Amino acid sequence: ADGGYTVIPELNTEIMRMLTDESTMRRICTVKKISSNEFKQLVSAGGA
Amino acid sequence: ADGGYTVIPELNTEIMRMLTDESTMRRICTVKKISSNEFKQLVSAGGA
Amino acid sequence: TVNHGEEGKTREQTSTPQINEVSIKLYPVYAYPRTTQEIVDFSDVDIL
Amino acid sequence: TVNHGEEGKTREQTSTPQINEVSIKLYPVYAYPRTTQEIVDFSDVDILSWLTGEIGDTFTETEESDLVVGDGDKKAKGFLSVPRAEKNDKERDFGTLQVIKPSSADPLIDLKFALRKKYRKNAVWVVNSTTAAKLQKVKNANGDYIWRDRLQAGDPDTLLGLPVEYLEFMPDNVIALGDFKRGYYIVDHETGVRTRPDNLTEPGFIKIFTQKYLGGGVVDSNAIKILELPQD
Amino acid sequence: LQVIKPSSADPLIDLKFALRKKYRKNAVWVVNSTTAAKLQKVKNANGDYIWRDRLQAGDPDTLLGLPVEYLEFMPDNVIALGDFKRGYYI
Amino acid sequence: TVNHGEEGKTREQTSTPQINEVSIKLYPVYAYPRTTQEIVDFSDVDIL
Amino acid sequence: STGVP
Repeated sequence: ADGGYTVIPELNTEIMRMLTDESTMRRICTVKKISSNEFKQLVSAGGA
Repeated sequence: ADGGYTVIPELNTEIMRMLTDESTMRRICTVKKISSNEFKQLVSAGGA
Repeated sequence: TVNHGEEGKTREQTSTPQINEVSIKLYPVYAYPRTTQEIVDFSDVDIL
Repeated sequence: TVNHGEEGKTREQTSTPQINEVSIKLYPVYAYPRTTQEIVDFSDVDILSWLTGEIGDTFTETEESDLVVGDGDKKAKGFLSVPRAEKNDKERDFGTLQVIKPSSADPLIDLKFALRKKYRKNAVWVVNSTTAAKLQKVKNANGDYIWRDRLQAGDPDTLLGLPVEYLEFMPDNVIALGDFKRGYYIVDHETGVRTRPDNLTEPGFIKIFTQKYLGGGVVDSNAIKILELPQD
Repeated sequence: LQVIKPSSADPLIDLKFALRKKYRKNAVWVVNSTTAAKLQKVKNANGDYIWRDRLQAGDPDTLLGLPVEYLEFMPDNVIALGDFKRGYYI
Repeated sequence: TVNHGEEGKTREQTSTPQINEVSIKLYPVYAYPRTTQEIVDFSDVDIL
Repeated sequence: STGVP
């Protein structure tokens, strides 16, 4: 009442975002950038 | 939690003074700024 | 308040004035008329 | 959540990210020594400069005390005073910090991996002098010291590859680790510390008033972890 | 002074941490020759001497990172540590 | 000492820091060995 | 700080 409403809480504009896990898979695995729905890698299954 | 903390209430920095009024006494009556404890105005009764 | 102090009297504490909160919250007042594109195109009086 | 769901279907309405708010309240740490004007004049060491330096040292001490174990009653709530839980980051309430309650030097590693991968980069250990002595005293079952290299090297600068720091006002069997840049926000007012020599009210005395509006709160409660070693 | 009275070099660590962090920078150990032997005789529970490297090597340069000095005027079971530049004025 | 003072409560007097005197008295430590002049004269080594 | 030593 007596000058307490006066006190605005200074809220920080820039919200801190949770630090995500550094995009590990696309550093580790091979990444392909295709223009289609499917990527079809032909591999040798052996049996020769 | 769903983006409600972000919204801060914009406190109008000019507090509304409810009891404000232009002093009608100081307007209808004369105001003599003086430097003394007592002010002696001479008010001729008449009789001339 | 004021205590109308005298010449040679200890100046006592006066009551500090109070403040009140008026929490005026904004809300969406809207109208969502679905005009046909036909009228908006077929018109001389600007329907928009 | 990112709903992959059915590819050939109307895409569902995914839940929005949640937000929490930390109410770090400021409270005044103040010193009010009623020095006598006599000593100010009669001393030839500038006793007021010494007094202000002593008040600054005690202000650093009380700042550490509040920001470590400050209960919260009109003082900075230290991260150790904040309620604790043994649950993981996903399970814990945002208010509570994660705590490890063993009953050996194993738990420390658990504590470090209670943090996320990103916090470990800028993570710092906070250890009491008694608890640092205990950690150095925690011996291999062989008996040689596991933390410190030996009795020759000295105090090791890192506990788990992370710069260790010694807080005097921590409990006797409580240690903590976290990215305190994320984990704890000390908040000072723009006025800072405001010294005022009140040599007018009780003349013949110079009351040095000196107060600082200090505040402290656990921001990003996932960036601090606590380890309560056995009381012995 | 603060004295540590224990009931095997845990008391040395407690003694170093009894000093405030600032003192440890310029702190020095003082030991009697008998107490220095009692320190070098402190062993790992599997036998290898904790303080000194081995029997082949000589005396260690520092104790708990701080230089160690020998005062044979100390009693046979008293060890001390501190920033004597601060702690004691000759 | 520093009080964790609050808003309604007044600011009571905090205890000032105490200063201690260290009185390192200089005392004489002396040796007063009475050697005979005979030993001074007759010793092949410089006995003094 | 007072006249006390």
